[PDB]
Amino acid sequence: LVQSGAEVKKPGSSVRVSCKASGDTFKTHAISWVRQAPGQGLEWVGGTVRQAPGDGLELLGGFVPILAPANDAQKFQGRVTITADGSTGPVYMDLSTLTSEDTAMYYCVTSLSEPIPRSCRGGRCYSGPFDAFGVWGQGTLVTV
Amino acid sequence: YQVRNSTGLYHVTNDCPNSSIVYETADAILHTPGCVPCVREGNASRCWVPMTPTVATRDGKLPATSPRRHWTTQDCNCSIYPGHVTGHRMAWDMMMNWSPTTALVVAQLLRIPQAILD
Amino acid sequence: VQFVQSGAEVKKPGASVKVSCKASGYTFTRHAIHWVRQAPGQRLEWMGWINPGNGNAKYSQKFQGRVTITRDTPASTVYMELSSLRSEDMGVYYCARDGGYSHDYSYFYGLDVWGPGTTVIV
Amino acid sequence: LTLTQSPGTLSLSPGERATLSCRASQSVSNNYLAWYQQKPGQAPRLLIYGASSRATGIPDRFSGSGSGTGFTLIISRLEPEDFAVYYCQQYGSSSITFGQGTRLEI
Amino acid sequence: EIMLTQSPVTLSVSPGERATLSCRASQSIGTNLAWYQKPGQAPRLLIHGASTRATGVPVSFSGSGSGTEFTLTISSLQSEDFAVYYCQQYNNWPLTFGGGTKVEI
Amino acid sequence: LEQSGPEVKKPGDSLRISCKMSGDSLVTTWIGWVRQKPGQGLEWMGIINPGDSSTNIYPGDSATRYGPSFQGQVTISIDKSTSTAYLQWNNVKASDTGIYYCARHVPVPISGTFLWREREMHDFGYFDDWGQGTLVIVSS
Amino acid sequence: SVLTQPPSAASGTPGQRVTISCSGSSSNIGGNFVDWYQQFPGTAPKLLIYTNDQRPSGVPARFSGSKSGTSASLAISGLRSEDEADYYCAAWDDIVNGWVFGGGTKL
Amino acid sequence: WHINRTALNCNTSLETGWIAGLIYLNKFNSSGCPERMASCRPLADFAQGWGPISYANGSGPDHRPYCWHYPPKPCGIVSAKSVCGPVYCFTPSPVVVGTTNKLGAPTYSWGENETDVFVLNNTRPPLGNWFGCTWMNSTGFTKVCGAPPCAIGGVGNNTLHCPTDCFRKHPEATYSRCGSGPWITPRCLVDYPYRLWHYPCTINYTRFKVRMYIGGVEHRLDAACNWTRGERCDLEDRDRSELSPLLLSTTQWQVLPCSFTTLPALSTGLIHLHQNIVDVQYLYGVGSSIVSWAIKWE
Ligand SMILES: *[C@@H]1O[C@H](CO)[C@@H](O[C@@H]2O[C@H](CO)[C@@H](O[C@@H]3O[C@H](CO[C@H]4O[C@H](CO)[C@@H](O)[C@H](O)[C@@H]4O)[C@@H](O)[C@H](O[C@H]4O[C@H](CO)[C@@H](O)[C@H](O)[C@@H]4O)[C@@H]3O)[C@H](O)[C@H]2NC(C)=O)[C@H](O)[C@H]1NC(C)=O
Ligand SMILES: *[C@@H]1O[C@H](CO)[C@@H](O[C@@H]2O[C@H](CO)[C@@H](O[C@@H]3O[C@H](CO[C@H]4O[C@H](CO)[C@@H](O)[C@H](O)[C@@H]4O)[C@@H](O)[C@H](O[C@H]4O[C@H](CO)[C@@H](O)[C@H](O)[C@@H]4O)[C@@H]3O)[C@H](O)[C@H]2NC(C)=O)[C@H](O)[C@H]1NC(C)=O
Ligand SMILES: *[C@@H]1O[C@H](CO)[C@@H](O[C@@H]2O[C@H](CO)[C@@H](O[C@@H]3O[C@H](CO[C@H]4O[C@H](CO[C@H]5O[C@H](CO)[C@@H](O)[C@H](O)[C@@H]5O)[C@@H](O)[C@H](O)[C@@H]4O)[C@@H](O)[C@H](O)[C@@H]3O)[C@H](O)[C@H]2NC(C)=O)[C@H](O)[C@H]1NC(C)=O
Ligand SMILES: *[C@@H]1O[C@H](CO)[C@@H](O[C@@H]2O[C@H](CO)[C@@H](O[C@@H]3O[C@H](CO)[C@@H](O)[C@H](O)[C@@H]3O)[C@H](O)[C@H]2NC(C)=O)[C@H](O)[C@H]1NC(C)=O
Ligand SMILES: *[C@@H]1O[C@H](CO)[C@@H](O[C@@H]2O[C@H](CO)[C@@H](O[C@@H]3O[C@H](CO)[C@@H](O)[C@H](O)[C@@H]3O)[C@H](O)[C@H]2NC(C)=O)[C@H](O)[C@H]1NC(C)=O
Ligand SMILES: *[C@@H]1O[C@H](CO)[C@@H](O[C@@H]2O[C@H](CO)[C@@H](O[C@@H]3O[C@H](CO)[C@@H](O)[C@H](O)[C@@H]3O)[C@H](O)[C@H]2NC(C)=O)[C@H](O)[C@H]1NC(C)=O
Ligand SMILES: *[C@@H]1O[C@H](CO)[C@@H](O[C@@H]2O[C@H](CO)[C@@H](O[C@@H]3O[C@H](CO)[C@@H](O)[C@H](O)[C@@H]3O)[C@H](O)[C@H]2NC(C)=O)[C@H](O)[C@H]1NC(C)=O
Ligand SMILES: *[C@@H]1O[C@H](CO)[C@@H](O[C@@H]2O[C@H](CO)[C@@H](O)[C@H](O)[C@H]2NC(C)=O)[C@H](O)[C@H]1NC(C)=O
Ligand SMILES: *[C@@H]1O[C@H](CO)[C@@H](O[C@@H]2O[C@H](CO)[C@@H](O)[C@H](O)[C@H]2NC(C)=O)[C@H](O)[C@H]1NC(C)=O
Ligand SMILES: *[C@@H]1O[C@H](CO)[C@@H](O)[C@H](O)[C@H]1NC(C)=O
Ligand SMILES: *[C@@H]1O[C@H](CO)[C@@H](O)[C@H](O)[C@H]1NC(C)=O
Ligand SMILES: *[C@@H]1O[C@H](CO)[C@@H](O)[C@H](O)[C@H]1NC(C)=O
Ligand SMILES: *[C@@H]1O[C@H](CO)[C@@H](O)[C@H](O)[C@H]1NC(C)=O
Ligand SMILES: *[C@@H]1O[C@H](CO)[C@@H](O)[C@H](O)[C@H]1NC(C)=O
Ligand SMILES: *[C@@H]1O[C@H](CO)[C@@H](O)[C@H](O)[C@H]1NC(C)=O
Repeated sequence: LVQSGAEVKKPGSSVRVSCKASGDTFKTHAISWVRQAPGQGLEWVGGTVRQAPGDGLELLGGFVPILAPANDAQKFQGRVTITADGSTGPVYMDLSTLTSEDTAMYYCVTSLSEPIPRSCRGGRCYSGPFDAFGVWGQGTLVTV
Repeated sequence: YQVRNSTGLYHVTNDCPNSSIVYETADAILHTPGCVPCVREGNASRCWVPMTPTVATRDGKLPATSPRRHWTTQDCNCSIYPGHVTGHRMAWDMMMNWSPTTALVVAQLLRIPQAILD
Repeated sequence: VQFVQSGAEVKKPGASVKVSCKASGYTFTRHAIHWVRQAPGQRLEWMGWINPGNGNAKYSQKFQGRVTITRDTPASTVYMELSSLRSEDMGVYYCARDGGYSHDYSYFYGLDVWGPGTTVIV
Repeated sequence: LTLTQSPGTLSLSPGERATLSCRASQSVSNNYLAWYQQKPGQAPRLLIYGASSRATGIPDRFSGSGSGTGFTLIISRLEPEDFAVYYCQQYGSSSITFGQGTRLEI
Repeated sequence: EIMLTQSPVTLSVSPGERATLSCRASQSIGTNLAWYQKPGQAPRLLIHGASTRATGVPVSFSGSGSGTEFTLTISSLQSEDFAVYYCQQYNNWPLTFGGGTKVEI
Repeated sequence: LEQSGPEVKKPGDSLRISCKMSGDSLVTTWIGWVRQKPGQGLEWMGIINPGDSSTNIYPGDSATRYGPSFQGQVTISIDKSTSTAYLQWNNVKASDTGIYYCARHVPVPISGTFLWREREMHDFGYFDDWGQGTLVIVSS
Repeated sequence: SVLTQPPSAASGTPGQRVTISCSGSSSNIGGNFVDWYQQFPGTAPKLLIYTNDQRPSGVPARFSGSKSGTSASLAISGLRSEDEADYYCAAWDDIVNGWVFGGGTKL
Repeated sequence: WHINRTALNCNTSLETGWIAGLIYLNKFNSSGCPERMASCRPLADFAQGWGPISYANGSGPDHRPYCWHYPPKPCGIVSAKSVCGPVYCFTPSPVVVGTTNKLGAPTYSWGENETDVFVLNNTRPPLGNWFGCTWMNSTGFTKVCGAPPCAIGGVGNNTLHCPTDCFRKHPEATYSRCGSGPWITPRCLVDYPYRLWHYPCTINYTRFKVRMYIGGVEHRLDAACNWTRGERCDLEDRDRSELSPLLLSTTQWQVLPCSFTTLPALSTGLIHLHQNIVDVQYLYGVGSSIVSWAIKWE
């Protein structure tokens, strides 16, 4: 996985950190972001699901996203939006209204298996926990 | 398509049921098309051979011209399992062995000796 | 059991040709007569065949619109006509005997008796 | 299938009939058992294929038989040239397996 | 959320010896944890689920757990594989990690 | 067929033994390998299918079926342009020694109850024409 | 389809055996049967194999053999110079409802 | 058609991962079938029927309906609130049906709202609609809806209610009269994209291409059948398939394994089966002759 370069901000600023998948074949895997604190703690930031073209009930026409990420509402409490550019494009982590306490190295990781839903309602599915993180990127230091 | 009652388990057969039998006492069984008469001669279950789509005899020799006198049975499993039909063989029979005509009928009529002894 | 062809022909492109095989030494009521072409240096090519007596005949799709065959039963002869020559038709044309299907239906009899071959020049 | 070949490693005088047994763990499907002769220093030669069909070039001395789980190779009039290692094996539906083999001694 | 208490916080080099690291959850996590190694560099996966060695992971790494406390065992520490090792859980989420356990090796 | 000569290896590296399937073209010539460790009986290693998808033993897919101890440990293949069969190790072990025989395999047609699509398939056969056997030594 | 056989025989000296292979698909060479014929320049071809239970009268044992699946072959045991004929592979083709011949193999 | 016509109410109260087979294909569970199939009898183990065929309401068990003999419940309206997957209805071919109001035709709600139902009114197809339907409910259980099974009868107590073509127990019990749901023969069911989700034990159901003709309409079907190489296949083991078969090469029809169609061979009027090739029927008999009517001279 390849990420964006280093960034330096003042508090109240936003930072966009990209992650481009290293392969050409997409397999309905998920890419998550982990924050490396200077204090050596690791925080899950969040993550999303990148569905392969044939999943999501295309058989019925339309498309059902496997979407719910169980967002972190303990330390991030919103602020960070994680989306894919497209099925083949990069993943972006848009980190808004940041402070100096958010200085950390930011990096993406791909899980070892397809996320499996736990529930579906209406037009959306709710992902169960992502499986163990496997392929790690290197990361970019973002200071504020 | 005929069905044999057997052991209580019904199964597909080509063996003629008595309801399909019409007959001549001169060794010939006439029947509803779509089956072959089985004759257990005494015990041996021996299947008769078609001469025409509706007629069979003991040996296929084309014999010369009321209680039923044949001992038929739904036994034999007649022609259920023939050998493989080769694509070439099918074509060969359809082109060479197979044959309807009218000129032939006339040639035969014009050669009848009229020794109609029957 | 010999098949006898008569002559050879030379014709200009667009012209028709006709070959026939008289046959003797057998009854010619119990086998088929086949026609096979061979361009010089080329493969034996199947053209079609006829059922003696019945007159029933089949053709390769290649010659379906080009040839026809018949039989003069009392003359013991099979005839073949080619409606026109197109250069590619130059070669030797043979008739042959398609024997019975082994009689006991084992391995079949192929073409055991062939006529000499007639030459067709475009 | 643990074919067990156990005549016991027989010792015969030339001219005697060898009796080589082969015991299958399960039934041999149909007749897919076979026998080989390995002269020391040489690749084995096929003697019998199927329970009993003799291979080309093999003396009539070699006679295979058997069914079910009970198979044997009989060598009548055993000659000095036949005091080789014999093996039974099988070529059935799941895998190819071989016995241990035994030697004919004098 | 699920809290993971990591212990010992720091372990000595103890070169060539065996060592274990463990984490204790506030919740009854099934065998879905993972362990990571971070040797002054970006981290790598060691253990998939409570105990499966990840591809590329040497025989020295093994473990067991379930319930609330899981243990990572590293044997034969002849190679001084310095890292902060981490316990991560995948049961209820948002996903969490313990604070990491530093080993001097 | 004729096999290549003797070979000696140290653990690791790789080893290849070739067979020249001379005397006939590969119209339908199957080949496989049998191992004999010194003092031991015969071990079936595996066979290879020179033909197309119609004959892959019974499962109907793999052109290379192997005995239970050779399930990916050793490779068997045929070079159809050179009429050559090969047995190859990509890591030679000290235990992989003794005589390796290359032999023509004789498949037996499928029988019993089966489906149309597998009618041309074969079961495992026996070994008819054997090569001379090559010697492999692996040591430090 | 079209039966495929090599353009030339391996040839060699008398006393040698050669094999003339032939192959095709399940629509023609497979199933049915495959006739083999011998043809010398200047004459009509004659049968060798898959006729008369694969041994036609007048033909020596020199010319023999058959193969399974979609393969076929003619083995010629002893290359007597009198046998330097073109050989043909022929079969019934169930797509076109007619006979197919291969290219011809020159010995 | 629009995807919002498909109900999607999926609740994992148990057996986490069951839901995987809805979104992903080839994520079936496939486990515990040896136990579930323990109670699924062969047709041959049922009492022989006789007499005229009647009908009965198939008020069957609430266990998973994974066996061909399971009598389907009579149809009626099913609430969308209880439906996770798409609903498939079977005519000889699978049909995807969507949600509806009791009166309004579309309900583009994804099945999340109340009064959103599946109509599911059926009467055997020669007249219209379908033989029966299958769908996955909100907690992962497969449920069925279908036409009344045939009351075959018999002398004993182990009689059969036949939802399929039970030829060997009663000669008139054809699929066109007794069919209910996707089972054509006791060992073959109509395939569809979710077959291995709804009937997850139908692993190794070799697929066949067959054609069935009902009333005036041909249906090209994907048939999934239970067949193991070496399995006994005598005449007593062969079921009626009611097919109008596709051609293999020039001489053989494709039929389901150990089954036959009633169509006669062209030249003989007879049925000709092969002993070793299990799924074929010949269309050409070998014996032939000269018509005798042609020579009945006076
Ligand atoms: C036309 O086609 C029909 C099939 O549709 C053939 O009929 C079958 O013929 C066989 C052979 O005679 C019958 O099989 C025999 O059944 C006997 C009774 O069965 C009871 O006991 C067995 C015990 O295992 C139970 O499974 C079964 O349900 C019954 O309760 C058995 O006692 C026989 O066993 C003996 O012979 C066999 C070998 O055949 C040995 O292996 C056994 O060890 C033992 O010695 C045997 O199994 C079969 O039932 C018939 N089926 C039907 C439907 O009738 C016709 O023969 C065929 N006709 C022609 C002309 O081809
Ligand atoms: C294929 O072969 C099977 C045999 O293996 C045939 O099956 C038999 O068919 C007959 C005719 O229908 C059945 O006979 C009827 O049974 C009914 C059930 O009653 C049972 O219980 C009573 C006690 O309460 C017993 O007395 C009786 O014997 C049975 O065990 C009866 O109600 C019927 O009664 C009617 O007929 C009788 C005359 O027999 C009159 O006196 C009555 O008033 C009334 O009108 C009748 O007895 C027989 O039970 C079936 N046997 C089996 C084993 O199933 C198939 O018909 C045959 N089929 C083909 C080619 O399709
Ligand atoms: C569709 O088709 C597939 C096959 O392609 C079916 O999958 C197989 O299903 C069977 C039945 O459930 C499985 O068999 C079971 O395996 C259990 C564990 O496997 C291990 O033990 C087996 C048996 O060991 C003994 O016997 C051998 C042989 O003699 C000895 O060597 C041993 O020492 C033991 O004594 C081994 O064969 C196997 O390799 C494992 O070691 C076992 O506990 C059960 O008792 C039973 O044997 C089989 O394993 C499945 N195959 C695969 C590849 O997974 C599938 O079910 C079919 N689908 C449907 C719906 O039917
Ligand atoms: C089909 O119809 C034929 C008509 O010929 C039936 O044959 C006749 O069957 C009866 C009753 O079995 C025979 O009487 C018996 O004959 C046997 C010897 O064959 C004898 O052992 C008995 O004691 C008794 O006398 C009758 O002879 C027989 N007719 C002929 C010409 O043999 C046949 O049974 C019918 N099959 C069925 C029931 O479908
Ligand atoms: C696919 O088809 C096969 C073959 O028909 C099915 O196997 C059969 O499964 C049943 C159910 O368990 C077995 O019946 C039981 O046998 C025991 C005795 O061993 C008896 O005590 C029970 O009461 C019951 O009758 C049957 O023997 C078995 N057949 C064979 C040959 O093994 C299989 O279940 C089918 N698979 C699916 C998913 O439908
Ligand atoms: C999806 O299908 C399953 C399988 O049939 C449904 O499970 C069934 O749910 C009913 C209602 O809760 C259970 O009935 C109750 O049983 C207890 C037994 O102690 C009784 O005391 C209650 O009065 C009531 O009758 C039934 O047992 C249960 N069956 C099985 C096999 O689990 C499930 O409800 C369906 N999902 C939806 C949304 O409909
Ligand atoms: C086929 O046609 C109709 C329309 O789809 C369906 O019949 C309806 O069934 C529902 C129950 O699912 C009935 O609702 C209730 O009926 C009872 C009758 O006592 C009434 O007391 C309740 O207040 C409520 O209305 C509905 O009335 C009924 N409609 C009619 C006109 O029959 C049914 O789904 C299908 N028929 C079947 C079950 O095969
Ligand atoms: C075709 O199936 C039959 C069983 O229906 C096989 O079983 C018997 O095999 C023995 C072998 O010694 C023969 O003597 C019997 O005559 C066969 N039974 C019948 C009814 O013919 C038979 O082997 C199978 N053949 C093939 C080629 O698969
Ligand atoms: C398929 O479903 C079965 C349940 O029917 C799963 O088996 C369960 O596995 C979990 C694993 O944590 C156990 O806790 C349960 O007790 C098991 N239930 C029973 C009674 O079997 C099985 O794991 C599932 N397999 C797949 C492919 O996900
Ligand atoms: C059948 O009849 C024959 C001729 O009388 C007799 O020899 C035999 O014992 C009977 N039994 C058989 C073999 O069916
Ligand atoms: C069942 O559905 C209701 C209504 O949407 C929801 O509140 C409840 O959490 C669901 N149960 C499960 C196990 O998902
Ligand atoms: C079967 O169920 C339907 C439900 O609409 C009912 O009308 C019919 O009377 C029932 N039939 C029997 C025989 O119970
Ligand atoms: C399906 O429902 C969704 C709910 O968010 C809605 O946005 C969408 O417009 C609907 N699709 C249709 C019927 O066009
Ligand atoms: C549910 O459907 C009814 C029609 O029966 C409609 O009046 C109501 O507004 C709908 N509710 C929702 C939440 O869509
Ligand atoms: C049917 O009758 C038998 C006794 O003949 C009995 O054992 C069985 O339990 C009865 N029915 C069922 C299937 O319960």
